[PDB]
Order: sequence, then structure tokens, then C-alpha cells
Amino acid sequence: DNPFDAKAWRLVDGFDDLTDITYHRHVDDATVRVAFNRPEVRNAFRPHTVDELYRVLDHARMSPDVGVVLLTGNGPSPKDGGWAFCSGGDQRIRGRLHILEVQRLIRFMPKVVICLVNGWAAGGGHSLHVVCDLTLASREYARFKQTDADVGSFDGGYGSAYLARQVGQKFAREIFFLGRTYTAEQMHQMGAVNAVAEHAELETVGLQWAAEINAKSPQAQRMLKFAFNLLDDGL
Amino acid sequence: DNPFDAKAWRLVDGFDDLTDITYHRHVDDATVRVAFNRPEVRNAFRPHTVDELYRVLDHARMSPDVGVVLLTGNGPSPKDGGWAFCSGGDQRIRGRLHILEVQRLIRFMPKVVICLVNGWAAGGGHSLHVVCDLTLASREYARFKQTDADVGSFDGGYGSAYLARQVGQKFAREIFFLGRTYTAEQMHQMGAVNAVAEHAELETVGLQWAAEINAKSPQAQRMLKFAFNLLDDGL
Amino acid sequence: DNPFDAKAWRLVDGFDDLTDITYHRHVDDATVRVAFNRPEVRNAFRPHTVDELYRVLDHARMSPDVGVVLLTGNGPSPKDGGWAFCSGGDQRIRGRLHILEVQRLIRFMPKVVICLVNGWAAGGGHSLHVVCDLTLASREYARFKQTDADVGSFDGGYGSAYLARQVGQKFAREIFFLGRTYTAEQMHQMGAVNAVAEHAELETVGLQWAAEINAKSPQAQRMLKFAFNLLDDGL
Amino acid sequence: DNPFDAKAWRLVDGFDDLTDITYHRHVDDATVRVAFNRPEVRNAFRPHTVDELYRVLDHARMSPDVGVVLLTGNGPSPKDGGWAFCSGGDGRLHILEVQRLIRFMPKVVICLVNGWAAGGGHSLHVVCDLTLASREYARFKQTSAYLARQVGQKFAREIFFLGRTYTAEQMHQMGAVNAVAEHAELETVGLQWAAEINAKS
Amino acid sequence: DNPFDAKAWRLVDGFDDLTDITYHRHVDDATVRVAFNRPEVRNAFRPHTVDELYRVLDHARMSPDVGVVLLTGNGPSPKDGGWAFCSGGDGRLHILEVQRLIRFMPKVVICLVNGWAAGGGHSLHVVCDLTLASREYARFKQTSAYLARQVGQKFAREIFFLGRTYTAEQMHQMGAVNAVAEHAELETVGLQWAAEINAKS
Amino acid sequence: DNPFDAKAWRLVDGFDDLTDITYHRHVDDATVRVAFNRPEVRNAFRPHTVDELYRVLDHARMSPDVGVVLLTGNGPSPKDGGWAFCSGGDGRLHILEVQRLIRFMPKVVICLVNGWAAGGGHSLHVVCDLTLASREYARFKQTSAYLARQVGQKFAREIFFLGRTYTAEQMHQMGAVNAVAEHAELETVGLQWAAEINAKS
Repeated sequence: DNPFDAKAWRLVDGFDDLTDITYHRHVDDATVRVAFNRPEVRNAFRPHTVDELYRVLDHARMSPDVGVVLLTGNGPSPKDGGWAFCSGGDQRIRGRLHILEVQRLIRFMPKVVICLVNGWAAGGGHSLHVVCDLTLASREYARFKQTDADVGSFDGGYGSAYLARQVGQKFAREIFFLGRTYTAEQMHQMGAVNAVAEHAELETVGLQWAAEINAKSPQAQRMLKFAFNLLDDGL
Repeated sequence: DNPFDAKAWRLVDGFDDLTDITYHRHVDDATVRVAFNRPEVRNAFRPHTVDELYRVLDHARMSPDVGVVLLTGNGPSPKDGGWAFCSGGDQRIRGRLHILEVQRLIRFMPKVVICLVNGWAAGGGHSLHVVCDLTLASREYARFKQTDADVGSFDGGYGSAYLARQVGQKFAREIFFLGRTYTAEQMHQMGAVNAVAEHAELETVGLQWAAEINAKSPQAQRMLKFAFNLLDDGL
Repeated sequence: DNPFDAKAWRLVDGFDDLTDITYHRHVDDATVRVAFNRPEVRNAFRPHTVDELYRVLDHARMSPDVGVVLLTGNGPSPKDGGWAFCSGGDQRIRGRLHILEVQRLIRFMPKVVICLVNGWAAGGGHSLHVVCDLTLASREYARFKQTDADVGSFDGGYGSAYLARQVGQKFAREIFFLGRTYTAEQMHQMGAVNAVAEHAELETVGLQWAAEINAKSPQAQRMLKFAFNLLDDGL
Repeated sequence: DNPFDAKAWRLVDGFDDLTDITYHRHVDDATVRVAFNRPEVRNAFRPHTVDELYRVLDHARMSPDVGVVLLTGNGPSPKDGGWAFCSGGDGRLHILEVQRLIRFMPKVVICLVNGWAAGGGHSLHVVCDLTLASREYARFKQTSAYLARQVGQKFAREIFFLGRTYTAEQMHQMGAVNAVAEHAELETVGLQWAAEINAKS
Repeated sequence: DNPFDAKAWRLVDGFDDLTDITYHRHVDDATVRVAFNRPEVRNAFRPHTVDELYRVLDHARMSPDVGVVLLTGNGPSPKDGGWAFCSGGDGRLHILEVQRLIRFMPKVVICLVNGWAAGGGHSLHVVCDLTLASREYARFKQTSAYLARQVGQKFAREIFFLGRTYTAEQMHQMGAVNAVAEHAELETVGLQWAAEINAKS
Repeated sequence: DNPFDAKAWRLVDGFDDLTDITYHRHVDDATVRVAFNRPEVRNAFRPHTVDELYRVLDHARMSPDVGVVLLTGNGPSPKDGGWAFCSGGDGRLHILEVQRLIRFMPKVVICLVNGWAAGGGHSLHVVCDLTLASREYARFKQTSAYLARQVGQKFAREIFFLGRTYTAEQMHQMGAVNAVAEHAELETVGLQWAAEINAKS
């Protein structure tokens, strides 16, 4: 039932030193798979993780033959069989190396990034999903929770404006102010999740979406992402 | 079946002269209840009502030990058993003291305001719900209707931009241009109502939402409200 | 089962030379019907079509006794019985007279334009629906597809910002990046379609919506459209 | 030295009942003059003033043969000889509804700041399409969003946070005032600007 | 006195079929020159001009070794000796698509306003990243949103509503023109600005 | 000639452990002074500096009796005698979180640019409510959105794309600097501005 179809992927050269992240290129498609690789700790990021994540995504950005990024989490946990996309950072922080660098990179890179939420997406992991261009989520195991325990500042979690421009001001304020946990279906209804997929099919669906994106003119796709980010179609 | 659990509340000191509004503080929680108190006239506001409403909300804003405001309407009408949050102002006006003052106050006060729509929310009452941070609505009796009969000017009802940033441009234009009546469920689907609650449970649910809000860092909550209002996370 | 109730309409004077568009005024209501009239080619527009469409809408804009525009497509195709609102322009263009002129006119004219999507709305036809104030869609036959094959430039289809302000950033990016086909119900759920109607009743419903709009103060309606376009209620 | 040229203006039919505002139509031009008429209290508006102002602006907005509205204040003060456009607040309409009408109406509204523009009076000037200001007597004082869209965020925050008084020239340099005119010529220039607008119409 | 230095530019391979636009690559620099080439009609664009302009701008956008686009107009007019950047409209592409490409492309586009910039020509200048303008001959005339984001709402409304003609210096003071240059040196300065951009690249 | 008047300031209780930042409360006024204290490295911030800066700004934000924050840099450099506000980046907090706090806090933050403001140091100045700058020594260099909301898009793109160095006067004319002050008087003026703000409070 694992979403990851290993035989469909190959390691990207030049990243032999990765420990916290996996980075693969599809055997056929102009699509890469970037994944948190710490299932034993629910794919939480430490500063080292963020550094790897940034370098990997930056490489994907600069790779001429890569059109689409699939961003996900490896699993399950060997300990409890649990599934996580990313549980966020240090949940006791108040008592690249910073996730804001990665969120900025995802937002502005001229390529489409699809988040495949295979499990828990909490704290910094939640905001990571939010900033991706598209999100596909595991019907069975995706869980969405906006929390700021991994935020060093006292002024709230990140990406509130992005979320509000997806689900509207009322839902976005609810998600941030209460920090409740939501299912894939609930988030889909609110407008933060594009589609819900069967868990075992999550990456298969992700690959299909990527193929449809890659089949179109790359110039149109990058210009559209720019326009969407600008909130102005330039016309 | 009344949403109001009297024994759970106490009058806030210093408002003995209130006639059109009730103002209570929870016996335990950092939560206040502010309610229209004219059920016999469907909780319509007259200029005096607006003055009281403003002073009460302003006091809540300045109260260090108040985190959350629940804004609602008392009921039912003794005359027809009807339920109203607020039916708006003078529906023949064209043939704080002004509701825009209150809407501004709600929007900008650094505390979360939850509208509990227990019945009709029409005209100025509709826009009042719209400007609140969150809205919970009575499944059985909430009714939403955007109308401008209580507006002195000829240039439309208030808060169109706020609504559009909740339900999107198409739905917001429909709500304003046609002025149809909608149920709690319909408004929830469109994105202007956070959750639908059983009528008798409306304030119980409201208190639960307030508690979850109050359990978090107050600094994060006020900074987030500011960011949401700004349409910019400041990052 | 045809949505068009001919006896309810009369030709607007001064347009005897129209070939690609029909232009009628209701026998009783301050409502006009503007329709693509090339069902045999799925209501695709050629430059001549755009010129006619512009002149007709511009006339509607300047007509003191016209409140509301219903924009639709005539059908069905005699060839395959298919239904189209508008299939867009020249799908091999890359190997007012321009549709952007019409989209601008619709967006800014101080009257409410309701798109009645009676069938395929693709390419430029899709963006035409998007820019209308309201959209009602045929349950059975409406189909929505954002594609740019009829776009002369390499930088993407039009109206991305408008769509994002209706369905949110996630759904809008999906609609543009993948260019999938959606039903009336799907688009209604996402927030780009106001209501779904039975095919045979589409114009009947359209006329009802127009009547409700026309029953209100015209000054309020035009001032509200301006505010909605501005993203600012001016208060 | 008074900006108002009586010979150039005629009262608008049906407004003889106005007490706080004056409303004239130019003898020849497609231009109207709408002015605060409480110079004895620095042209502060009471609720009645707001209602009259809305009524008049709405009528101008509805006038097919009018292209430009000159919004100003009458003076000087019979109390202390001071000059005021509008000193702000001193009731069916809210002043914000007046601002909304000014901003959204399909006419050009030119604010002629003939003196103090303070508080709500300052806000009124800001929302007008264009502003012309008396070199000698215009005084601007905010006692924010829209202002920032004219002078930039740094200057707008300065104006709001320090609450200093600024001259016509100072506001012109910052970008909130289109042009500075000699006091006596303020309405003459306003009419000239209106004439150019109506010619391009 | 002509801004164009023939010795500094080479034609771009594959564009010998251009009739309304010229397209050069600098002899040494990562900079191209794209110019309206209808000086006989004040560099107004017909539908064919728009198509050529899009084609050329797209090619520049696709050029890995080019960092800066100088957008200008050739002159003077062989008809009346006047100078024009672009006088606006005189057909598969819309001019708005040209504006979108100018705004979104990962190259810096510097408009060199060498004369009249009117109507659609004015809009084209506005959407460019930077504008340098001929002191002697630049003339700006709008015959709004984006302009307001450069000069503020008051000035933008003035430019649109009165439709006056403005000089390089006037537009520089308002914030729509980065710098004013002597006519003969306009392209030299443009190249110098481009050089600084490419050095920071 | 040093802007800092030791007699006017007192250390804030509980911050004796600061190494990269200084934090003073004015002897009489509801004003604090927060300053980069790495003049030996042009007041560049390391991760530790960001953490200290956030801690201090948060404390100021929490201070009921403080209305204004003066944000500046100590100098001159004991290494080369240069003057720096902040030269940018040289770790639980991100500098963006510092910018968010500066922008959102219910206090007025006045940046006193006493020297180089480059890279992240330039961005810090931009997000402050107000900026006062040393005539002699302020130097602005971006090595964009928010800046454009102060100087307009054309000038903001110039600042970003060419990466030139600008003086206090130049940035004042463009709208990113509220006022220029003599170096020795920079903090005196800052205190005077703060005094006006606190008086209007």
C-alpha cells in the first residue's frame, strides 16, 4: 500500500551526501520527487533537513530538463506505522537553515510544485503544503494542522495570506486561530487541497498531474505561475 | 432550546444603563457575550443601539482579561417565536451612531470576534456578521440576506470586498446583486460561515471555539489578525 | 429542450448586418440576450465575431433602458446535436478584433453581465465566462476547459487573476496548469459557477436572476460593480 | 482676494433649503461648485452637513451635463478671519459614504483646498480625484492606506504619526497635491483644470 | 545628434524579414535594441507591428546571453522631422500581450523615450522596468493602475483626466522616468545602465 | 561628532548578557534605542545577532510605557573608521521575523540610518515606519514590493537592478527617507520626532 513505486525512480546525481531528504528523477518523465526521509520522527525537519531541502529544490529549479516537482514525505514509520508528510520543526523552539527560505524558493521558482500530502502536515509542514502550487492528499492518512510551536517568533505561524487566498478569510482565520486538525476531504472542500487520492495511488496520481502539466508549453506555465504570484495577469 | 445558558454568564460592571444590548463575561473563560436585545423587533438597530454596541465592544477591546468576543442576538421573539441575530437598521431610511463605526471597530480590534448567527442576519446585520473574524450559524434558524434598505446612501450595502475575500467574486456578486436569503449550510458551502451548529448548542460551540483560541499565545493571535487584515503576512 | 424561448424576445434595432452573433431584447424586461450564433462550429469566434460581439455589448452598455445582459451561445449543432457556449478562437493561431477587448468591456461596463453556459466553454470561451459578473450553467451540457491554443502569445491564457479571486489560488492554478474539463457542478463547488440549472430552464433561470437584479436600485448595482472590480468598498 | 467669483456662478434650482453647504452651477461650463458653508466654525461638519453634502454630490453625480465637481469651503470665517476648507467633524449618512461617492462617481472631483484641511477634512481632500491648494492659506493636518497610494508609505506614516501641519507646497512635493495656486486664483485655476477635463470628455 | 550609433549594433540573424521593427544585438554587450521602425507615421503601430514586436521581444526573452532589452523608436520622421518613440495605435497578437511579456520577462526592459510617447505608446513606456528620456524631445501624453504605482494616484489621475503633454523632466520629478539624458546620448546612457545591470547579474 | 549621547540613555534592566546589540531607555522619554553593536564588522548580523535583535524588539513591543523605537547602528568601526547602520548578513529566528515584528508592532519604529545600509540592512530600513538619515554618512545599497510602495515601481526597480549606492538626500527625494539630518544630530532629531509622536499619543 506504499505510495512510493521505487522502480519508477532514479537518484539524481550529485547528492550522495543527503541524509534527511531523498531526491529522485522519474525514469521517463520530466518530474522529480523530493521527500522528507525521517519517518521515524514523523518527518520533522531540523536545520540540517532544511539545508538539504533547499539545495535539492534549488537544483530542481536550475535543471533544464525538469518540469515539475513532487514534494512529499517517505513512510511509514517503522515504529507505529504512522504516515507523515512533515510534522514541522522543533516543537520546543521557544523553550538556508530556516524553513522560510524553502517556502520562498517554492513560491518563486518558475516551475510547478505539487505537494503530495501522504500523512500529517503540521506546523512548518502545513505551511510548506500551503505554499506549493497544487496539493494532492491521501484520503486515508492526510492530516492538516496549522500550529506555531516550531516558530521562533511570537507573532504567529507563516503563510496566512497564502492560505486566505485559497480558502477565503473566514476559513483561513479558523485554521490559524484554532489550530484544529483537518482531513484531506475537509481541506478539499475549503479549497486548500486540489484533489483527494487513495493513499496507495497518491504518487501515481501525482505523476499523472505532472505529465499533464509537462505536456503543455513550458513558457506558458512559467509565465502563468508568475502572474498567479503577482495577483495580476499583466493584461 | 434557547442557546443562551444564563447561569454561565455575569454582567460586565459599568453598563447598568444598557437598554438595547446585553454585555456579559463568562464565569470562567476570558470570553464576553455581546448581544442585540430587541427580539420583539427582530433585533433591528436604532442609532441608540449602535452607540451602545460600540461602547460595549470598545470596552471589550480595552479589557486586558478578555480574549474573545461572542457577538449574537437574544431571542426568541415573544410575538412569533422567531429568531434574529440582527435584522439591520431603519429599512425606510431613504424615505458612534452609525453601524460603519461598529464594523470598523470589529475589523480592527486586536481580538477575535466570533459572530453567532442565531437567526436572521439581514441588511446591516448581514454585514456585521461578514466583518467578524469567524461565524458560527444555527442550522435551523440562521438566515442570511444582503440588503441595503437600511443604507442612507444610494451606492450599495457595505462590506462587499470583505465578503468577496471569503466566498469569491462570483458568489459575493450574487449575494449583493440579488439579495436572496441563504441558509447556514448554503453560506458554509460558499465560505462565509465557518461551521453550522444545532440551534440549542450554538453558544456552547461558540464557547468551545473561544476556549481553543484563548488557549493559544495571545501575542500570536493578535499579530495574525493584523496580518490577515493587511492581506500580507509581513514575511 | 432548447433553452431559447424565441417568442419572449425581439431583435434590437440597428444590427441587421449581424452574422455571427444574435442580439435580442426581452419583450417585457430590461434584459438583453447576446449569443454566439455559429453552432455548426461550436460557437468558435473569428475576428469578425469579436467585432460584432464588441459592438453589441457596447450598445447594451449605452442603452439607458437595459439593466442586465445575458451572454450565451445558440444551439444545438445540427451536425452532432452538441451544445456550445463558446469553444474559443483559432485553435491553430500559433501555427476590436481581439477577445481581450470584449473581456475588458464586460468587466468594466456598469451593468451586470450573466453568462449562461449552455455547453462547451473552452479557450477564449472559458475566459469569457470567467470575466462575467455571474455564471449560470447547464447541468447536463456545460463543460469548462481552460486552454490557450487560441492565444497568439506564448505567455498563457487570459484572466488567471479573475479566476483565482473566485475559486482560490489552488483551484485556479489547477484549472490553468492542467487544462482539464470540468462539469457545471464541479465548477459550482469550486466557486466559478453561481448556480447549476436544468438545460431547458437555463434561460428561464437567467431571466429570473436578471429580474431580481433589475428590481433593485440601478445606482446601487453599478456602484457595487465598481467596488467589486476595485477590490475596495470605498468605505 | 476671495477665491469665489460671484459673477461666474448660479445657484442650482431646488436647493434653496440648504443651510450648511452651497451648490452652484457655472454660468457657462459643465462644472459645479460644492462648498462647506459653515465658515463661522472652520467649516466643520455636523451630521446635518454630511446629509446635505451627500444630497448635493448625488445630484451632481446624476447631472448628465456636468463633468467636473469643484469641492471647496467658503470663507473667510466671520468669527476669526481664518480660512478653512474643512476642519473635520463638529444624521442618516456617514462621512465615509460621502467619501465612497466622491471616489466612485463618474465625474472628476477636484478638491480646492482654500484653507485648513484637518481631520475628516483632510481625509475628504485625499479621496478627491485631484487637489489644487492655496499657496498662502492651505494647511494640511491629519489629526492612511489611500494617502500612502499618493505619497508613499514613509510620508503617509509621517503625516499620520507626527500630526504636523503641512503647506500646499510641501504636500505638492510629496505627491498629495497636484498644483499650488495663488489664493485669489484658486477657483480660477480649478475652472481652468475643469475646462481641460471637459474638453477631453 | 541622432541617438543611434550604427557602429555599436549588429542585426540579429533571422530577422531580415522585419518591416515595422528593428532588432539589433550590441557588438560587445549582453544587450539588444528593439525599436519601432515606422518613423514616417510617428512610430504608430498597426496590427502587423504588434506581431513583429511580440516576435522580437519573445526572441530576446529566449536569448540566454542577453540580459537587457533597450526598447525605443527610430527617427526622426522622414515626413515632418518629428521625433517619436511610439504614438500608439495606427494581427494575431494584442498590444496587451506585448505589455504582459515586457512586464513578466526575466530580462530588464529599459524604455528609451526618444520622442513622443502617446496613447498606447505611453502605456508601453509605463510597463517597462525602467525609463530613460530625451531631455529635448521626449513628450508624454496619455490620450492608470500601473501608472499610479509609479507617480501616485493624484498625479496619475491628472495625467489621465487632463491629457496634458509632459516633458522628460516633469515625468522624472513625478517618478515615471528614472533619468533624463541629452537626446544625442540617450542610447549611450541606456547602454551604460544596461552595463551596470549585466555586471550585477 | 558621534550621534550617540551617552548622558541621554540608560541600559535596560535584564539585558546585561547582550553581545551583538545595545538596548537603552531614554532618561526621560517614552523612547528606546536599539542598535547593532558589531561596528568592527560593519554591523553585519550573524544568526546570534538576529536572535538578540528579536528578543530586544519584542521586549520593547511589550513595554506599556514605551511609544517609539529608534533603530540604529553603533559606530564608527574600530577596524577602519567606517560608519554602518547594518551591512546585512554576516539562529532560532529569521531576519524576516524581525521585519514582521517591526512592521506589525503597535509602536512607531524610526530607523536612524547612521551609515551604510546594505543588503539585509537596507531591507530593515525599508520596513521601519519612518527613516531619518545621516547627510554625511548614510549610504543605501540593495545588493522590492515594499520599497515600491515608498518610491514607486520605476525607482524601486532601479535600486534593485543597478544596485547603485544612494545618499540620504537622494533617498529622501525618492520618498524612502523622511528627513535628512546632520550626522552629529541624527539621534537628537530622532528623539525630537519621537517626542512629537509620543505627544500625539
